[PDB]
Formats: sequence, C-alpha cells, structure tokens
Amino acid sequence: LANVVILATGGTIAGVDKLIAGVPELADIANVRGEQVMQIASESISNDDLLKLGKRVAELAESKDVDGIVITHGTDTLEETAFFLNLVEKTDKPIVVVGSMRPGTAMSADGMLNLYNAVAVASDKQSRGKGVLVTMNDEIQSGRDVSMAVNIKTEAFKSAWGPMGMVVEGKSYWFRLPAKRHTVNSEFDIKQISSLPQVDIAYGYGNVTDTAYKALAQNGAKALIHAGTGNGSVSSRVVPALQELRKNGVQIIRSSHVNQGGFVLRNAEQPDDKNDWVVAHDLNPQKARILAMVAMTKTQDSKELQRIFWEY
Amino acid sequence: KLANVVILATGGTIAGGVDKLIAGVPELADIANVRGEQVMQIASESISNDDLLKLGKRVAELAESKDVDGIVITHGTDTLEETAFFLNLVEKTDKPIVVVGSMRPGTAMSADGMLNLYNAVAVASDKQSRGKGVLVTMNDEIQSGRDVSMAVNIKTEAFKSAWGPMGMVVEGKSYWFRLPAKRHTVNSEFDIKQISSLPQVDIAYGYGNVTDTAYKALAQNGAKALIHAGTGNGSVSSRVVPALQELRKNGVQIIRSSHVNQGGFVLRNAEQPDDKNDWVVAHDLNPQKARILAMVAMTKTQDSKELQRIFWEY
Amino acid sequence: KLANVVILATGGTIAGLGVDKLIAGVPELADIANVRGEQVMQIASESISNDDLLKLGKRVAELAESKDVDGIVITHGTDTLEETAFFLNLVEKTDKPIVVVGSMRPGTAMSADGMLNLYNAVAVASDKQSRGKGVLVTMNDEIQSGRDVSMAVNIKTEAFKSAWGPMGMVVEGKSYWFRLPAKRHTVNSEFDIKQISSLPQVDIAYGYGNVTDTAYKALAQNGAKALIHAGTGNGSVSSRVVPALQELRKNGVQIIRSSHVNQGGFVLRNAEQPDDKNDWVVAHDLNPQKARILAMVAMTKTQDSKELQRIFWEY
Amino acid sequence: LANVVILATGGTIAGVDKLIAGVPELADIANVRGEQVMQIASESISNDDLLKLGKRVAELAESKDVDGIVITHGTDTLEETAFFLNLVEKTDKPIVVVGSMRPGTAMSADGMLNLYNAVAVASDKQSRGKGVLVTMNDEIQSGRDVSMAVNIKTEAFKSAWGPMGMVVEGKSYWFRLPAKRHTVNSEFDIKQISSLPQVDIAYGYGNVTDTAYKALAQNGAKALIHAGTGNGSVSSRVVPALQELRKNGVQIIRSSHVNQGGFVLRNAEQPDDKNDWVVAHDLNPQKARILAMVAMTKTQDSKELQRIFWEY
Ligand SMILES: N[C@H](CCC(=O)O)C(=O)O
Ligand SMILES: N[C@H](CCC(=O)O)C(=O)O
Ligand SMILES: N[C@H](CCC(=O)O)C(=O)O
Ligand SMILES: N[C@H](CCC(=O)O)C(=O)O
Repeated sequence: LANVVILATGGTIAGVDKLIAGVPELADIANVRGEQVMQIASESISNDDLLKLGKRVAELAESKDVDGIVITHGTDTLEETAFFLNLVEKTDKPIVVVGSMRPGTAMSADGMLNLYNAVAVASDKQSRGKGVLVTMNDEIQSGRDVSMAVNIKTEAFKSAWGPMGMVVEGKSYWFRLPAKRHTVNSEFDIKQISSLPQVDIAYGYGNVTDTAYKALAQNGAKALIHAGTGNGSVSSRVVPALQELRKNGVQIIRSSHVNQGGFVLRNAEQPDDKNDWVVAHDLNPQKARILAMVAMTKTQDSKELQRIFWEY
Repeated sequence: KLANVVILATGGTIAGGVDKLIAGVPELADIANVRGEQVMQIASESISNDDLLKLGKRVAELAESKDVDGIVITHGTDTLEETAFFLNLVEKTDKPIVVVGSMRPGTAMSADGMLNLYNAVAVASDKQSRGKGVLVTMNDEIQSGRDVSMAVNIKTEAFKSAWGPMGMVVEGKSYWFRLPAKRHTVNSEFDIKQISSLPQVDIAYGYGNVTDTAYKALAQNGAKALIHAGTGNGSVSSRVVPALQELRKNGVQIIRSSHVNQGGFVLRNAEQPDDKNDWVVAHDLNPQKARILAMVAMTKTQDSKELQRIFWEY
Repeated sequence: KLANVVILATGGTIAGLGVDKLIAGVPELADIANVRGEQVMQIASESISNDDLLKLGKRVAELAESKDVDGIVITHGTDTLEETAFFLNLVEKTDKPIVVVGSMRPGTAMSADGMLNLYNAVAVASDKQSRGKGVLVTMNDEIQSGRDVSMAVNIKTEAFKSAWGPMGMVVEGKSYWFRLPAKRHTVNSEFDIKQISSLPQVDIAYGYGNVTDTAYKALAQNGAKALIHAGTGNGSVSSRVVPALQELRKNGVQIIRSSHVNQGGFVLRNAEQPDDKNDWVVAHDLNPQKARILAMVAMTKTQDSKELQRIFWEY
Repeated sequence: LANVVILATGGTIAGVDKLIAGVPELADIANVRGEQVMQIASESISNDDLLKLGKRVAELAESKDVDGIVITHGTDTLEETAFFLNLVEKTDKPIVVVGSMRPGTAMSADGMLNLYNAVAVASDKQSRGKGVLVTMNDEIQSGRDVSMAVNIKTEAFKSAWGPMGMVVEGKSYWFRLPAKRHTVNSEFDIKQISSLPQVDIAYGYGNVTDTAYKALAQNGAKALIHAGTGNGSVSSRVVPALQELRKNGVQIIRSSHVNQGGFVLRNAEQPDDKNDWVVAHDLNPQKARILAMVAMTKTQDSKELQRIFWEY
C-alpha cells in the first residue's frame, strides 16, 4: 500500500485528521497521513502562500516515507496552484489537487468521492511522471490546462484539450498523455525559487482605456497579462501605453478571455516581434500569470519567455 | 414579394466597402431586397461608447422606417457579443436585428463570411425572427444576442452560449428549438431614443494575489460601476474587499461577475455579503456583457436593488 | 399552503427501496412541499415495456386531473428516462409540472447524487414557473426539456444533455430560467393518453459500414409498423439497404431516417435520400429512441407519411 | 519538401487530379500526387473497400518516395476507416483522413482548407508516430476516438477525450499525445488480413426484443455489438437470446448509444464474467465493430478480446 500525504489548505472541501477519519474507505487504498499547510479561502491566496505550499510539497516529494501527495484546495484558484506545482515540482511522484463544489454537510456533497479518487490516483503507478493532476467529477485532468469553467455544478473543471482519463471505483483509465513540459522535465525548480516577481492582469473590452495597465505597472507589475478580446486583440487606445511600458522593461503577454478553445497566435492581431511582446498561446490569463511569474525567476528575455509559453 | 433588409457595416474580418461585401454575395438577391450603409469602419476591439450609441441610433431610425423589414449588422468578432447585447437592450422593435461576423477574410481558403452573411440576411427576412430579440447567425446557428459569447479562438464555431443555440439556419431556412426567456427589445424598459450618453463602466480581473490597484485606478479615472471578473462564484479576495466597500460608499456600483464563463451563474450572498455591502451580482453574465447591462441600466437608475432586479430580468 | 407533490416511483439506481424510503432519505422535502408517494413499478429502465409506459402515463393523467395535486415527480432509471420524459411530454394534456428524475449512483454510495436530484425535482414540481413548460428533467442542478434531453455521458453525474442546452438551473431549491420550449407539448399537443389504449409496434435498426438489410427485414417480419433508421451522418442509407426499405414502405411499413450523430444538427429532408419520391420521413433532430416514441404516439392517430413528417417538424 | 500521396475514396469533398488542381497552394508545402482508390458514398462502404484501402496505404507506407499519406473520405464512415487504419497500419509515417461537410461549389465550402491542413499535417515531422489523424475544423483529432457527432455544421468531428492539437496557417500545435496502442505498436497488420469477419450491430431501446440479434447471427454475424441504453444495459427480454448466441460461438460486445463521454464498465450492468461477454470500454458501436473485426482475425478467446478492448 502506497504512503500518501494529504496537504490541507482550505476550500469548501473542509481539521485534516477529521477530514481523513470522515472517509474510512481511504485506509483500504493507501496508508494516509494528513498535514494542515494553511487554512485559507483560495480566492484570497497570496504569492507567499503559494511558495510555502510549493516548498512543503518539495520536502515531502524528497521523503522516502512518501509515495504520493494530495492537496485539498478551494476551487477558485485550484487551477493556478495546480499549474504552479506542475512547473516547479521536479519529481515524478504523483501530485493531485482536489476540491469540492459543495460543503461536506450539504445534500449530495461531492468532496468525499473526490478525496477518495485523489488518493486512489496519488497511489496509482499509472500516475507517475504524468505531471500534476486534478481529480474531480470522476475525471483525471491535466493541472496545466484544467480551469474552473462552470459555476455551481460538480463538473466545474474543464480543459480545452479534454480530460486525460477517468477514475472510477478507485481505478484509473487513461486515454491521453500530456504533450507539454512538466515536473521532472521542467527547467524550473521550487528548490532554487524563494520569491516570485509581481505579475498582474488587465481586462480588454469595449471602450477600455490604458488606466489599469499603467496603474498596475506604477504599483510594481514586472509583467502584465493582457486578457484581450478575440485573438489577444489590443485597443488602439491601449497600444501606445503597452509600448511605453515594454520600453520601461515591463513584459507584455497577450492572453484572451476566449477560454473554451483555440489559442493566441503570435503576430496575428498585433506586431509582437516589432513591439517585443509575448503571446500566451492557449493559456487563460490566470494561468499565463503563473507561467510568467515562474519564467521571470529565470529570464527577462522576451524571446526566451515566448519559448517558455510555447513549451509549458 | 421579397423582404427589404438593410446591411449596416461597422468593419471586422468579414470586410477584411459595404457595396463590395454585398456584390461578393450575388445570391442575396434571391432571398431579399438588400441595401448597404457604412456606419463606420473599425476594428471592433477598438470600439467606443460613442460608436455604440451612433450604431444604436441608426438601427432605431431604420426599425422605425416602413421600408425596412429587417436589419443585418456586419461586425468584427472581438466585441460582436457586446454590440449584440447592447442592441437587445435598447431597440424597442419586433423587427429582426441580426449581428454577424467572420473568423476568416473573404480572400482566405474556405472563408466563412459569405454563408454567414447570406444566413444573416435570410434570418433578418424571416417572419419567424420577429419578436425574438437580437440574433447572431454564425456557423449555421441562430444564437441569442444576449448570452452568445466569443468562446473559441481561430475556429469558425467561435460563438457559443451556456444556454445553447435557439435554432439553426440551413439553405436559408430557419429551424427553431428554443425561445428567449429574458427581457429584450419590445419588452425592454430601456430605449435608445431616450439615451444621449452612456455612463463609464470598467472591468477589473480577480486572480491569486490580486491587489486593489486596478479597482481604485479605474474608479479614479471615472468608472461609475466596476465589474469584478472574479474567481469562482464571483469571489473577492479578502485583500480587495475593503477597497470595494470604500468604493461603494463613494458611489461606485460593485457588480460581481466571474471568469467562469462556460455555465452556471453568480449567486447573491453566496461568496460575499452583497446585501450588507450594497453590491450586485451579475447572474450568468460574463464581465463584458455585465458591463453593457450596467452601462444601459445606469442611464435610468443608480438604485443597487433596481440594478439587481435588472441583472435578474435581462 | 405548501404545494402538493406526488412522487411516482418506477425503479432505477436512485432506489438501489420503496418510495417511502426515497421520501424518508430526503427529510428536507417536508420544508418545500406536502409530498405523497406511489410505487407504480420496480424495474430496471432498460427493461421497460410499452405496457409500462401506458400504465405510467394513465397514473400521471389521473393525478394531473386531481385538484389535490399541484405537481408530479417520476423517479426513474437513467437508461430510458429520456424516452419516458418525451412520451409524457407528448400525451399529458396538463399545465401542471411533471418532472422526471434519476441518479447515476445509489443512495448508499459515496457522494450519491440521488438526494439532491429528488429535492430539486420536488422543488421544480412545486414551483409556479414550471407550469406550462412541458415535462422537465432535473439532474446535475439543471432544468432540461424532456423533449430533447438525452443520456449522453456514462458514469458522470452530468449524464443528461441537450443539443439545445439546458433551459434553466435549480439551486438551493430555486428555479432560474434562461430559455423556453419552442416545440409543441402537453397542453398544446394533439395527442392525449386518455384516447390511447395501445401503442403501435416500432423498432430501430443501426447504420454502419457493411450493414445489410437483415435487421430491417426481421424487425418488419416480427411486426414493426415503423422502422427508425439510425443512419450514419445526415440519416444516410447504404445502397445495400435502400431496396429493402423501398419494399417495406411499399408494404405499409413507415421508414423514418434518424442518425447516430446526436450532439447537434438534424436530418434534412431530401438531402441524403429522396424522401418525397420514397414516401419516407426524416426524424429532424430527434435521436433514434426519441424518434421511436414520437412515431409510436403519432401512429395512434395517422398512417399518412406527410402528417407524420409534419409531426416530426412540430414536436 | 515531403512527398505526400492523396488517396481519393469519394465523399462530399469531391477525380483526384481536379481535387488537387482545386488547391494550388498544396505545391507550396509538399510534393503531391493523387490516386483514385474508389468513388463511393461512404455510407455504402464495404469490408472489401476497407481492405483494398488498407492494403494500398500499406504499399505506399513501404515505398521510399512516400513521406506521408492523405485519404479523402465521405464523412459518414470516416471515423470507422480512420480507426481501422489506426489498428492495422504498421508504419510511423503520417496517415491523415479528411473530408468536408459542404461541396466545393457551395458558399464557404470547408474542403479546400481541410485538404490543405491534411497535407500540411501529413508532411510534418511532428505527425510521425502519432497514429492516424483527422484534420477538419482546424483540429488534429485522433483517428481512434474521433466521431461524427454534429450534423450539418463544419465542427462535425469530436472526441470525448478532446482534440490532440490544432493546425493553423499549415503549422501543427500539439497539446496531447495518444495513450492507446496504434500503428507501429499494434499487434495487428493489414499485410496478414485477407478478409474480415462479419460483425453486426443491434440497438437497445424501450420494448426492444431479441429479433435483430437473432436475425443478424442467423445471417452470418460472428460478433454482435449491442448498442445499449446507459452503461451498455441489456433488456431482460434480450439477455436469454444473448446467452444462447454466446453459447453457439457468437461474441457479445456491450457498447452504448451514450457517446459524449464515459465508458462501459465490465460486470456493472451485466455479469460479463459469468456470461463470457466483452465490454467496448469507451468505443461507440461502429468503432467497437471495427475493433471486433480486427481482433477476431487473431483470437476467439473473450478474455483476449476484453484485453484488446482495454488497450486499443
Ligand atoms: N471560497 C472558495 C470556495 C469555493 C469552493 O472551494 O467550492 C475557495 O476556497 O475557493
Ligand atoms: N480585429 C478583430 C478581427 C476579428 C474578426 O472579425 O474575425 C475585430 O474587428 O474584431
Ligand atoms: N438499471 C439501470 C440503472 C441506471 C441508473 O438508474 O443510473 C436503469 O434502471 O436505467
Ligand atoms: N453521403 C456522404 C456525404 C457527406 C459528406 O461527405 O459531407 C458520404 O460520402 O459520406
């Protein structure tokens, strides 16, 4: 039986010793122990909190008493945390992040079976080397590109590229493998990362002005994620500010709020080569912010950052 | 005999000269009597509130003409969904209004704009379109202009609703499967005739480690309402809540939307105490649609309870 | 003052148990309705008969005619829930709410879906916004039309989908509507369970590579009055099958072209087959099992293929 | 430039030299020649057509001067041909199957760009080793589990497990890899198959009887795909007939007409171990028919068939 550690951080899914005893079936599939890393509403997570989790995961992944890791998380920023760990945890021990749409007290609460599934997946040989996984709604989803896409409903977490597998009666069924760099094959490592650069997001829409972009740069943004309309499109009213910001050294990364499929193509809506800007590829704005913040611990070259947005 | 449809051109990839747009689809003559006006020529990502008003006012003039049976607007994809929702709210006409764009220019291999334009004119000329509110006719679908959104990049199936298409248009014929449930057009309390300016409304994104910086800056630079594009069920970071309380007391409306746009909606009092803070939830409306509804609504009211009702009815 | 809701139990994984145990399992039902139960049958829905549908339809009609009933819930196996819901949508001439509900997991399983699905079914059945909307299905916090919801995803609780989207959602017992039905149903239907004592025999044959006329001929030989063709693509028919279907039509068997292309679009008349020349019918957007229900009900009234096609275009 | 061969089989997309003439941009990206292998409406395809195509593909894959192959195909059984090839073609040269939803004479016809993208993917080194691919609507879809899911519209082809990539301006962007056995790692080879076993499909629905199942076996079926309700469920009126056919040597494979996601679970709805039946896992009835025909060229052991249905 695999040794699995549950790291509790908070969220609608939640005292971690109670949490575990509340699912006695876990003892059947793994030797489980729990730790409370933090106790937060995930919409209120800070970069300090994400680093603390990254570090504690890394200490446990190096432990020989540890075969797999489950992180219980609020839904709101689950996808951010999952992508972060996918970039910085250089381990091929399974890492699973899991949450719930309903509290354990509610009628037909989803957390119990989610937590069982997460433990089952974290204890499975098939999970090794696959990168960070999310196990809600009987699905095995990639930590890279899974997002909270539907509110209220238990099927909240979706990817444009589909689920990789399913978990049913504690067994894993795989249909797809990841194509993007992660974990063991990442050039980033939480062991060398003690801090993260400031990165912020501004939204594009009808009649948008340069105000948010300038303010976020004035208050410390080292990169801005542009959550554009369409294919990362930028208002003629905002282009001149982004050019001035890039000249002051702020990276300009074009994402979009067009999140169900496709990607943002370099040089299509804007002259990225000429302006020395970066396209976020298929990554939504929150995900683009996590990859930018991790990438900028290593490089400030816009051409290297574009390679990173195309490989991870 | 044939319906009189006017095509109002605003720009976009579908035109990437209204007379050549129309010459480029000879078959339009089989299905309608068509004429074109260039209202403007823009990239829709650059659209302004003055452009919306100008368009809205032109549409209303044509809707009031006995020589106009239906109206097609050709438009860039990027903010098409915003224009369509705006018109659905302010045009008090049962006459069809159809908004249409394309994902490829007319010169591209397998360009989508010719059939999209034929289908928009067919829908604008069809009796079944009357009273339905504003429609968008891309990818053979009849989508509601209220809740269709550009949800897929690059592909021709770019426009999707959480509540499904209402119908399809094939070989110029409309096939209906659903009807609108929300207030629109003829049953709207809003009227472009009585709107001479729109209040400034801005949007700020919610994410891990977000600060109150954009919220304050946008308010300092004139926003009368802020659309919070929150994580999850419109959730607000405990770091930002005090700023949004101070802004609401300063008179700025706080509307909780989300970046969780494929289905569900934001529930009042669930993630934040809205009643206690005098905030509004945007229900199912994504941030850019919540901005349009806030802007139109605040031409008539600043009562947060009336705003909430309006977000539950439109 | 609470609404009177009756639960008609028929079996399924939601009861994996008497109706009295289903009601006892959700003690919060007492807060939103005066609930009563009746065990109509205890079956696996994959095993349902036409006699079971008729029986359930007549129980629904008597309860809908009762001044002491405000709404009706049917608990049902998932497998043919979509078939029961569409059948009731065609033959029940009541504006009273009729809700069909099931579960993917039994009540003793971890994170079982049944309790909340049954709470929400009763909530919707009790709500005045549900009146006049036709038969509803309330799973996964959704209000789905009984006309065109189908079991589309195995295992997961989001099993039930419509090509035309959910019509609303049910959250904390409250109903939130975003679309209305367009097609004819219930109070504006030309069909009535009160005038139906038997259902014509209707069967389904599948289209695929190398398919032959075998299944079509055997089903007609063993009494089918109509064959639903589950075609490839736009209800396409193999050149190896067309001759047999011409002969079956010539001999009185209606030929209805549906498809196994079930996530969107519909089957277009005269596009893949000359339906006018052949006197055949297209099933529009209806999947094969739904088309069989509509065909069955329609042929209680007409054997005229142009009336059948009008029906497939209006319901 | 890669040498790509286009094999025309018919369909709405379409003689092959006018097909190629129709897309003059093709010469820019590969050296293309056509052959007309057949001219059929794909709804009327036979087992002999599949074998003739599969053999012609295998000869071209062996040739030194062929870098990749495109098949132009009617949409109706495109998903059956694509899967068949994925199972029997032992090459890691790209094979791409492509059709169109509208004829080339129609307003906004999809066939020109679909044919361009197919040739582009067929000429890309990224396509080697990936299995058979389908390239419509700008997507790279797996031949294994892509299915005609939407009528009329150009987004007709979908997979429960999502697109593996996209093709844009002739360039391939990958996000997922296949997990199931295909082409070079398949235990099947078209070189050894002279004719396929007869396999038929019967539909499950309310008030279904054993008639179709009986008539198909009486007329030569060696396996029956049951297109069940739900999780491959079987009516109590049908089970006895299927026990009797299994006893007389006919394989019984439980598929479903629940085709948007999930799969059919062994022993859940029916006692497959006791009955010596097989479940089709996630494969839809027409795909499970292809796999049953191929598997049965090799084995008649139901435990080996179940293994095959779990690995392919
Ligand atoms: N406050 C939200 C609760 C959402 C959830 O976990 O369902 C969080 O921790 O993200
Ligand atoms: N610049 C974009 C082009 C997008 C399009 O129309 O496809 C616009 O006008 O919205
Ligand atoms: N035997 C199946 C059980 C499936 C379920 O209800 O989830 C039926 O009754 O339809
Ligand atoms: N009869 C169909 C035509 C449909 C199409 O290819 O779009 C075929 O050859 O499969």
